[PDB]
This record gives sequence, structure tokens and C-alpha cells, in this order.
Amino acid sequence: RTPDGYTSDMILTTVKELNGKPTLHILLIKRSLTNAEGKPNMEGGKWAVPGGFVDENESAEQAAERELEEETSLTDIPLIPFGVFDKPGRDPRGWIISRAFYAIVPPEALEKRAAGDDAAEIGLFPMTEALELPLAFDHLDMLKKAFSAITEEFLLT
Amino acid sequence: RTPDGYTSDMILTTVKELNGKPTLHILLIKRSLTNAEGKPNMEGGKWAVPGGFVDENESAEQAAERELEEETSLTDIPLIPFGVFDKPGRDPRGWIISRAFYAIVPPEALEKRAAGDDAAEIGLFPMTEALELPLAFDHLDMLKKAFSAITEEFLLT
Repeated sequence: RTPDGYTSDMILTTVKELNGKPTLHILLIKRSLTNAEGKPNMEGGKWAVPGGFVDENESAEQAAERELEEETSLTDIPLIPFGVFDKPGRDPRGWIISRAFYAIVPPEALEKRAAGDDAAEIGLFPMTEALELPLAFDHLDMLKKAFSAITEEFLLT
Repeated sequence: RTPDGYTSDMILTTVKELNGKPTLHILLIKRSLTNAEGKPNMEGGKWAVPGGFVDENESAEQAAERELEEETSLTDIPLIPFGVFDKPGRDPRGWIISRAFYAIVPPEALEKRAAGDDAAEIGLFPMTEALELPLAFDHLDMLKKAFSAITEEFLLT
């Protein structure tokens, strides 16, 4: 018995004004209602952080650097590791181990994707609102641990 | 293509006097010359940190807590995560992802194992000497990143 997958998942954040106050926002992507065959999707309709499967010939970091660019065209962004999500059962599709990173990027690239041609599918949420969404997998746990770590970094300054 | 394994690897350290100076030591375990069949062992004869494979029904943390007890009978020891070692090729046996932890324990349990009935096989090394050993897999990289993190924690006090 070996693992079914390794993923690189990204808490992608920015700071922007909500009601004239600087507020931490997160980019999230709603899972399709259907899979490729047109039947009901696992975790269908639930919001997920951006990310993807890591390839045999890369590190989770390399996969996160790539997935950052595919989703936003950002390129010179350090990704901060903040955990591993490996709790048995986290992903119903099998034994999948997630390496989780956060990044703090300028708001404009995230607004572009939330407003582009996938708009119904992508949102830029204040983090307190994101925490109340219907979230895929253990992603609520991911967001709570990221929020906490990011906040504690912001507090130290 | 999925991963071949997930491991929980432990940098197990203590502080004790070497030439009347308090020095960081590490417990390491020499890999057998042979595998179970009696033929040459992968990474045979090379020193490795304690650790083991994580089971489908546990977290890497649970596996580290267990492996701490099997190797030393310590039980109330917080394990500090310090990285993931996922670099392609790190383990010749396949695609194996390591979740790495450190712990700082009292010297006596580590001295017991280094002096017990596996004595030729187990050593408690000053960390600077451990860094020069013939080390299995990427464990040199693991020890250098642990040493660095542990030192920077000790410096903050």
C-alpha cells in the first residue's frame, strides 16, 4: 500500500481595501459540478485553493511555482511553506498528501483572474468570508492554519 | 504514476558535554550491509536518522510519535516539523516523500540506545562529527537544515 498522490496547494493572498480598511483576501476556485465524463464531480461545487499534483520529476515547490504562473502569470514570488496536510481521509479520492504554501501578492493579478473569463468559477474573498464558504477537502483547515500564520507574521511588524 | 512512499524521519538531538563544553548531539543508526535476503542493502553501511514509513491510516506526526517510542521509550516529547524532503532521486528505492521532524530530548535515553545491544549499529554523535559521516539518502541535507533551525532557535535565547 503506497500513497495515491502528492499535491502542492497554495493559499494565495493579497491585502486590499474593504470598507476603506486594508483586509487580507484569498483567491479561491469553485470546483466544477461535473467531472470530465459529465457525471457528478467529487467535491463538486465546493471552493478550493489553487494547486495541483506534483510530478515524479519535481519538488512540491517547483509545482507550486509553476501553478502560481499558470493561474496568475506571477513569476518572482517566494512561496512560504506552512504545512503538510496528510490526515487520513482528507481527500476522498485516496491517500493524498498535500504540501501547502502561502504567498502574498499584489492585488491586481488576483483581481484579473477573479474578473476574467472564468469569473463565476473564481473569487477573491476577504478571508473572514472565505472561512464561511463551502470548502473542498480539508481546505477549511488549510485556510485557518494559513490565516493564523500570516496574521502572526503581520503582527511581528 | 503515484508516489512509492511517505516517511516520517526524525532528527533526534540532545545537549551534553564534550571536552567540558555543552554540545548538540544526534542519534543515528547505521544501515545494515545486507537486506532481508542477505544481499547487498541499498545504502548499506551508511548512517541514517531514525524513522519509518507512514501507514495509510496515520499522519506523519503519529508515525514520528510512535517511532520515537520504539527507538527510545520517550512519550511526552513534542516533535517540531522542519521540512519536507521530496527532491526527485533522494531515495533510490523510488518516489519517496519524507516529512522531517526534530526533537530535543534528555541525553540519557539516547545514551542508553547507543550503549545497548545494538551498540555497533547506533551512535550518539556531536553534530559536527555527524555531518562528516557517510550518510544515507539525503540525510546530510536533513541534518544541515535541522542543525541550522535548531541553532537559530537556541540563538533566539
